[PDB]
Amino acid sequence: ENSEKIKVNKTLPYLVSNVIELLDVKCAVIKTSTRQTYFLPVIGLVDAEKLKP
Amino acid sequence: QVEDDIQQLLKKINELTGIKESDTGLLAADKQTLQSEQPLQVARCTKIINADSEDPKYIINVKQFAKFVVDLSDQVAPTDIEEGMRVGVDRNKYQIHIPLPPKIDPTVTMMQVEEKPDVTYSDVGGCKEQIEKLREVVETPLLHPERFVNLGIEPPKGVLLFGPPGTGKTLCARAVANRTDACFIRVIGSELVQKYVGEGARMVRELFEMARTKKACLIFFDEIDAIGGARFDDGAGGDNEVQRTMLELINQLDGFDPRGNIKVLMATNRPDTLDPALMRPGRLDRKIEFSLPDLEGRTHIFKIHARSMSVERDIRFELLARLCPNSTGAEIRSVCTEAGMFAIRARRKIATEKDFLEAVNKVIKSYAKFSATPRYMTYN
Amino acid sequence: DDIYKTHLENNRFGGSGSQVDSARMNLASSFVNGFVNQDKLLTDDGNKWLYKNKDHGMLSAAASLGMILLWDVDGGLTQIDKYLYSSEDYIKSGALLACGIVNSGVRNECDPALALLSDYVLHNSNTMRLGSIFGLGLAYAGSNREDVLTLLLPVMGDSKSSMEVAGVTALACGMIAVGSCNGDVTSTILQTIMEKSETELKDTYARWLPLGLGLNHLGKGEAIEAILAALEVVSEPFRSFANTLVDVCAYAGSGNVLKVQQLLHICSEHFDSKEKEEDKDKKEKKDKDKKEAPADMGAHQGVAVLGIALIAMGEEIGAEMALRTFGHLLRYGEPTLRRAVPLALALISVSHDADPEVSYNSIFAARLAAMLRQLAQYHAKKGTLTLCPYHSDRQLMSQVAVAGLLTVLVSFL
Ligand SMILES: Nc1ncnc2c1ncn2[C@@H]1O[C@H](COP(=O)(O)OP(=O)(O)OP(O)(O)=S)[C@@H](O)[C@H]1O
Repeated sequence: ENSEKIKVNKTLPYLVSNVIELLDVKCAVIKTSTRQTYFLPVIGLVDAEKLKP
Repeated sequence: QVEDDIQQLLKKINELTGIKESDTGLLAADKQTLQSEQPLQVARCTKIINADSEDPKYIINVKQFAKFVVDLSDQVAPTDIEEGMRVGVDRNKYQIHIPLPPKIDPTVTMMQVEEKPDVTYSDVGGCKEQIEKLREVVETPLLHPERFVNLGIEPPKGVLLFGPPGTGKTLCARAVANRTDACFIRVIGSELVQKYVGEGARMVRELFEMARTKKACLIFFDEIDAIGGARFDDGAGGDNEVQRTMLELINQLDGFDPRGNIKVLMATNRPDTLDPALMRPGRLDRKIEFSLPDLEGRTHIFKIHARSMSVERDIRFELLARLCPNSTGAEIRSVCTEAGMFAIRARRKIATEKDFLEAVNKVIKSYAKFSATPRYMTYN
Repeated sequence: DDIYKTHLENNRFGGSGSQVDSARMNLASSFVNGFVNQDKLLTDDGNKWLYKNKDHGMLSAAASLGMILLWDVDGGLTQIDKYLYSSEDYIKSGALLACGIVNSGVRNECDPALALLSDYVLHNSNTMRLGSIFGLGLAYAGSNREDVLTLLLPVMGDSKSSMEVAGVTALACGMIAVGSCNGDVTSTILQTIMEKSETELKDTYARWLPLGLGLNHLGKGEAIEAILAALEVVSEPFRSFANTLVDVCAYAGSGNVLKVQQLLHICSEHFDSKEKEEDKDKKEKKDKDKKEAPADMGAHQGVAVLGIALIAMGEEIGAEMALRTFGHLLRYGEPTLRRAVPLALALISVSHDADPEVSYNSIFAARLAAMLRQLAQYHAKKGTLTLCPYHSDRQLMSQVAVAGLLTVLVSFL
């Protein structure tokens, strides 16, 4: 598990973004700083309490 | 002929003689060095928002692309990567390499003087007290911080100048700009008038950026009436952008961490429509003024404009000065040059007294209907 | 009248005399302060500045009180007298050097130095021989002074491993011998040819002995002495470099373009120091028709050639084309050539003037470069007397022991 999160988190450029809304059908919607809207069904390594639009 | 043909033969002999080296030797003055600059880097520049804790973990807005979280490379110092700092960032791996000076708004770069116009102190004789006071402010602390420290004072960091037009304001400024030794920075007052709202404010910001970067410099303001004089308030909303530019000029000049090693000279023709926030000392301290040269001043200015010209030295100059009661140095210059032009009517090499009398009754009594100072002596 | 009509301030003593420290730049600064001449103030500025100083710079500072005061005959003895016969060899030898600097008509400073000179290999008075044979070369130019040259026979017969013994031998007897009656091939310089080819060691000897050889060749109008030394001298390129030195000095300049196309062909010689002096002859030759003097030496690549044009501008009034050549010559990376640019750059001008100086501060900010900058600052602030000492300077890429004589190019009032 640490090997995989090393293989992901050592990718040091983090594109920053903004959470647009939060679906539940646990699903977050992202607009990056390049202004490209992204969907993701899998949130990742943050908790839904710490998120707000 | 002999010099011409022999110089042609010698110079073309050297030329056609080195032509043997030209056709025998077979840019590269940097080619191997430039191909060793091929392992160099493209190095895109950016802007930093903030840092993070326990680690570098730096955050960057590039300029338009996006905002990225980055790390520093190994050939950097972990200290001088502070916030709001234009740094060069790798294109591939997005890593910070070198911090640099900030954005200077290049239309503001072209008002540093970069030269020295040749104007000597001898050209403003007959104004001894004004030269003395302006010397005392501008020249002395940059060359001698000795009396000012060992007695414990602060010199007046601002001096305004005024008077009738054509009295020597511009000329005294240039006389300082000869012997300045500092980063003399010209500012025309109309440079702060742009198409868009609050843009001249940013110009003033960048002026004091350049001022705070380079220690012990001079900034010259020129015709500050365009920059802003009064805050006439009505139900129209008229002259307001100029007013905000003037207020931003006020605050970043003097107040709440004052200016540093910078001296401001202003020069106007009509010092009467000025908001007294500028008239408060601490910003504009010495009110040095230029009146008209009374009697001996014009004798001395005749000595100034006459010392390097073809005249008949058997004439006097006092009688010439006695016919010019309210006159500027510009009118004196016109008198001297026009007396020369009357000498060009005939074919002579020396002036006469009558030439200068023609010049006086040509300039003063004839064009005294215009004369530029019956309504600026009242400082309208 | 120099003190009267001029009024020079103190903030270049203090500011230009503040340019930091490091016993070199500081040592140079003493020289810069010293060549200030408003009084002989930097002369009498206390103590502990020359005690920081070291051997050949102690020669330079002991001579620097000579350099502040090339007048005050009575004051020269009573200022140098403290530094005369002192505890240090370099203080006393540079002190008699200063006595040779200050004047040229006294000739009573000879005997305290003249008496001591003999050491027979390498004792103290040979360094007094360097400052006093050189400073007496500064002192007199007779029909042929012969007594000082009979003193010079145990000098070249002495032949110390110190270069500037035979250096100021050749240069000093040349200063005696410049302007000779179509030169001479006499037993003086004939003796230093034979005793030159006696010992092939320390090639600075093989450079600075043909200096004084060509100085004795000066005074020519028609001299066949290049053919005479061509028969006696020429060999392996040490003495073929002596051949190109006599070829330089025997040919002051006329309408004689055949040696200029000789210059074109033998300019391409594979030995690249006869290139240096042989191409360096140009500022002697075409000094009057100076419009042809711009050449493509910068467009060549044998970097000492860019050094040669860098010499060839020099010191006169220096028009915008010359400073335009200092646009490129100002920007180079080798420390002997970046060292070589501010010297003639500020000789040619004796902001504006200080604008290329602060540009050199933009260039570096090595130690050589700092020294070069100091030299440039010093510069900032066919008479043979101005023709000799910079060709004496032309071997600069060397020790500060050589730079102990660097302050003997006395070509300015
Ligand atoms: N007191 C003076 N002594 C000698 N020459 C003078 C004097 N006053 C003016 N002149 C000459 O006349 C010129 C005009 O003076 P300026 O200072 O340039 O005028 P000004 O400062 O532009 O006035 P304005 O129109 O209000 S900006 C100077 O540049 C000098 O050549």
